[PDB]
Amino acid sequence: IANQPVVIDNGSGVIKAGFAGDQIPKYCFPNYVGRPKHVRVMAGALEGDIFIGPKAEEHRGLLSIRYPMEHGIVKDWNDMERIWQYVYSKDQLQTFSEEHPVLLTEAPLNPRKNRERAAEVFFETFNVPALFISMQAVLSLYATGRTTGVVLDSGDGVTHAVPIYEGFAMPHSIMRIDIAGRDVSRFLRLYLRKEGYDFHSSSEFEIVKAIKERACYLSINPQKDETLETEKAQYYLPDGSTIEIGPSRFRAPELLFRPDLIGEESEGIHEVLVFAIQKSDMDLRRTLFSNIVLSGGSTLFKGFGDRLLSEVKKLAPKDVKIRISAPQERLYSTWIGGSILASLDTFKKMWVSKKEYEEDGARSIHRKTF
Amino acid sequence: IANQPVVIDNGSGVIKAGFAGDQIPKYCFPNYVGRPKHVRVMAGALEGDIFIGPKAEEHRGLLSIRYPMEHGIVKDWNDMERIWQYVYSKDQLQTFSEEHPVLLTEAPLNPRKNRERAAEVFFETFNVPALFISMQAVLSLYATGRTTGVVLDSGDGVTHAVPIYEGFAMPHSIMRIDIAGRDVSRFLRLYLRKEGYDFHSSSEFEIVKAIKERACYLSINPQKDETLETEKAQYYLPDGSTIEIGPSRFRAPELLFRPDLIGEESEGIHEVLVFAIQKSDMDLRRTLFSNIVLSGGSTLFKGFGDRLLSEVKKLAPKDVKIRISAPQERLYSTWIGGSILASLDTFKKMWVSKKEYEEDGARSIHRKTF
Amino acid sequence: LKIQVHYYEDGNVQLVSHKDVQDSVTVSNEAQTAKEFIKIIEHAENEYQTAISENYQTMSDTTFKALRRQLPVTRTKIDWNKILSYKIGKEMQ
Ligand SMILES: Nc1ncnc2c1ncn2[C@@H]1O[C@H](COP(=O)(O)OP(=O)(O)O)[C@@H](O)[C@H]1O
Ligand SMILES: Nc1ncnc2c1ncn2[C@@H]1O[C@H](COP(=O)(O)OP(=O)(O)O)[C@@H](O)[C@H]1O
Ligand SMILES: [Mg+2]
Ligand SMILES: [Mg+2]
Repeated sequence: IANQPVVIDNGSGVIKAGFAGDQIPKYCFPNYVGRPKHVRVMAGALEGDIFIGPKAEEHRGLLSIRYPMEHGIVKDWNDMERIWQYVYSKDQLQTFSEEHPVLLTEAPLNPRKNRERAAEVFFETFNVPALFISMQAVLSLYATGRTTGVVLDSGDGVTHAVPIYEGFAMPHSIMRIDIAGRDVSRFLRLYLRKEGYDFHSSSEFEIVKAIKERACYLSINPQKDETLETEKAQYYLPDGSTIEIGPSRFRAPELLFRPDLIGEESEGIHEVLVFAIQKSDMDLRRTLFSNIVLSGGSTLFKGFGDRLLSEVKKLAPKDVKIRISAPQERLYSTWIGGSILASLDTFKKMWVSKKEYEEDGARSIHRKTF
Repeated sequence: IANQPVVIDNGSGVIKAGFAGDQIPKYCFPNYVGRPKHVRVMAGALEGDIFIGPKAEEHRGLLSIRYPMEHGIVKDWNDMERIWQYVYSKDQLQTFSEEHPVLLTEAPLNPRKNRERAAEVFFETFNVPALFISMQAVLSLYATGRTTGVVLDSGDGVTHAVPIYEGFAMPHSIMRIDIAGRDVSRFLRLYLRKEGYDFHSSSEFEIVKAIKERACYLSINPQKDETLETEKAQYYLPDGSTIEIGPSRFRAPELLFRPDLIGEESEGIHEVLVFAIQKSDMDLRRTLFSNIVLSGGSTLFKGFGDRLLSEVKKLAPKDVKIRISAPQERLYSTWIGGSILASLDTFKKMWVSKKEYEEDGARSIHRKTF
Repeated sequence: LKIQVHYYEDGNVQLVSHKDVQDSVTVSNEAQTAKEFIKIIEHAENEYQTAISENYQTMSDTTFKALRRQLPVTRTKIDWNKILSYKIGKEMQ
C-alpha cells in the first residue's frame, strides 16, 4: 500500500513527470543541468551551483549546460540523481519520494547496467515503495488506445520502431538507431557553421535547438528542393540579431531519413520502421502496416508524416494499405500511456516491491520487466 | 586435361581454394566484397573500388563490407563472380581458369536455380574445361577416412546434418537449418549492444565476429549458467580499447541449441542431428549414432562437443552408444575431402565437358550430380 | 490414381491420396496411339508425384500452420510468469 504512483518519462531531451491519472504530464522540464560559468562577485547573486528546470531556462546565458543522458543512456549519474531530486522538489510534485511508487520509462535495447543503476538509485536514494521500469513504445500504443500496431518513437536521443501484438512488444523485431533530435540539432549547428553563423557555447546549442523547432521542415522530394533556388527565411535570434537560413532549413531534418550524411552506416527512420515490420511474422505484416503510430518530439517536423508515408510506400509491398497515425499528443503519448498503465489495479502486480529488491536486487527488476 | 584440378569450397563465411592433392588449402580468405565508403581526395589513393581477400582485411575500417552469400544462397551474383575471379588472381592461385578443372563444393538441398547459375557462370564467364559440383558434408566424411556416418556440418550461413552410408549421401535423410555462425555473430552484436557497446558499422561486424571466435563458449547446463552471474572477461578491440563481455559470452552461442532466442521457427542443432539419424532405417541408426563427425567452423565453440553430447543423449534412445568425433582440421575438412575426391582418377569421369554443357545444359550437370 | 501409406514406428501415420485425371487423344495408328497414351501416363504420374513432394515441402509453412503454429505470432516462447501474474493487457480498447 502506497500513495498514487508517480509516472516519470525520463527522455534524453525533456523529462515529463506527474501523478498517475492526470490527463497530461503537469511537470515537464528539459533534461539538462546548468552550472554557472562566470565569476560571482557580489552578495545577492543567484544561489546554488546547480540550475535545473525553468530556473535554468530563465538564466540560460549564464550557465554551461550538461546533458546527463546521451542516446537514451545515462552518462552522468550524479546529474541524473540531481534531476530526479528536482522532480520531487517543492517546484515539481511537492511530495516526498518515500511514499509514491514510480513508473520509470527506458528506451528499448538499452544497456542492462543502465536499468540496474536506475533501480538502485530509485530504491536506495529515493527509497520508493515500488518501481517498474517500462518501455516507451508500448506505453505510447496504450495511450493511443490500440492493442496491436507499430510505434515509431523518435525522441531527442534515440529513435526506434517497436511492433506490439495485443499489448506485447515483440522483442525480436525491435529496430533502434541512435540518430534522433539531438543529432539533427548537431547537424543543424554544423550546417549553420557552413553558412557563416557559428555557435560554440552549450547555451547556444539551445538556440540551435530552438531554430530547429521553429524553422525546419522535411521536403517531400529532397532532390527536387535541393536543386532549386532557396528562399532564405530569416530567423530572429534572442539578442535581436537575424540570420538567413536557406538550404540548411530542410537538409537538417534530412538526417533522420539519411544517417549517411554524418558518415553513419545505419538505417534511416523509414528503414527502421519497414525493417521492424518485415522482421515480424508474415501474418502480422498487413495489420502492422495498417497500424503505425508516431511518437516523440522529432516526429513533429513539418511534412514528417507525408515524407515517411512516401518512404514507407517506396519500401513497402504493393496492395498493402499504409496508415501512419500522428496523434496531437505525440510529445506526451508515452507519459499518457504510463499514466493509463499505472491507474490500473493490475499495476500492483507489476512493480518490483521494495522488499523484493532488498532480498533479490537486480534480478527482481530483470524478471519483472521482461 | 592432364593439368592439376582446383578445388573451390565457396562457403558463406570463408572461401577455401587450392590445387587438388594438397593436404591443406593455402588460399582461404573471407567471402565478402569490400568497397570504400570514404571519399578519395589525394592523387595516389588506393586504386580500385573492389577489395577482396587480405587487402580487404588490411583496409577493413576504410571499407563497407557486403556478403554475397546468405544462408548458403547466393544473393548477389556479381560479387560472387568478382570473388571467383579473385580466386584466380595473381594474389592467390596465380593461374588461368582455362587450364584447370574445377571441383566446386556447394551446400545441400539448395535451390535449382543456384546450381544452374553457378554452372552458367563457371562455363561462360570462365572458360573452364571441366566443372563438378559436390556437397560439403559427404566430402567432410571422406576426409576422416570413413564411408558410413553422419556429418554435422555447421558453417557460417547454414548448418546441416547429413547421414552418409557407404559413400552415397542419403538425399531423403538430409536435415538443414539456416541458423549458423553468422546468426550467432548477429546475436552477439545484439547482446553486446545490451552491454553498452554499439557495433552498427559493417566493418565493426567483423570485430564482433572476431569477439565471437576468440571469447565465447557453450555452458553445459543452460539455466545453471544463466542464473549464475558470470565473471566479466575483458577483450581487446583493434583500436586498443577494452570491452567487458560478461554473460553475452555464453548467451550468444546458445542460439545454436535454441533457435527461438531470435524468433526462428526451426529446430535446434541437436534436434537436427537426432532427426537426421532417426530419419533412416533402424539397422543403420546404431551405426550412425556412433559415427558422428563434426564439421564447419561453428562447431569449434569452446564446449560445443560436451553440450551436443548431452543434448543428443537427452534425445536419443537409451542404451545406444553415442560418440562425437571432432577432427582438428574442422575448418578445412570439406576441402580435404574435395581434394581426396579430385585425386581419384574416377573424378576424370565425373566432370561435365564444355561441349556437354553446351549440348544439354543444366540437364547434364544435374544428372551428373547426386 | 490412389496411394495408401502406413507407418507405425513408435506412433502412427496414414496417408491416403487420390487423384482423377481426364485427357483426350487421337486414334491414327495402334502403336502411335499406344505411345501417345504412355506419354500421357508419364506426364500425369510425374506431375502428380512432384505435386505430392511439393505439398510435403510446404507442410510446416502453410498446411500444418492452420492447426498449430510452430511458434506464436510474437515469435517467442510464452512467458508463463507474465501471463499468470499480469492480465492479458487488452482491458483498454
Ligand atoms: N515542433 C517540433 N519540431 C521539431 N522538433 C521538435 C519539436 N518539438 C520538440 N522537438 C524535438 O524533440 C526532442 C524532444 O522529444 P521528446 O519526445 O521529448 O524526446 P524524449 O523521448 O527523449 O523525451 C527535442 O530534442 C526537440 O529538439
Ligand atoms: N574458434 C571458433 N569459435 C567459434 N566460431 C568460429 C571459430 N572459428 C571459426 N568460427 C566461425 O566459423 C565460420 C566459418 O566456418 P566455415 O566452416 O568456414 O563456414 P563455411 O563452410 O560457410 O565457409 C565463421 O563465420 C566463424 O565466425
Ligand atoms: Mg520519450
Ligand atoms: Mg562449409
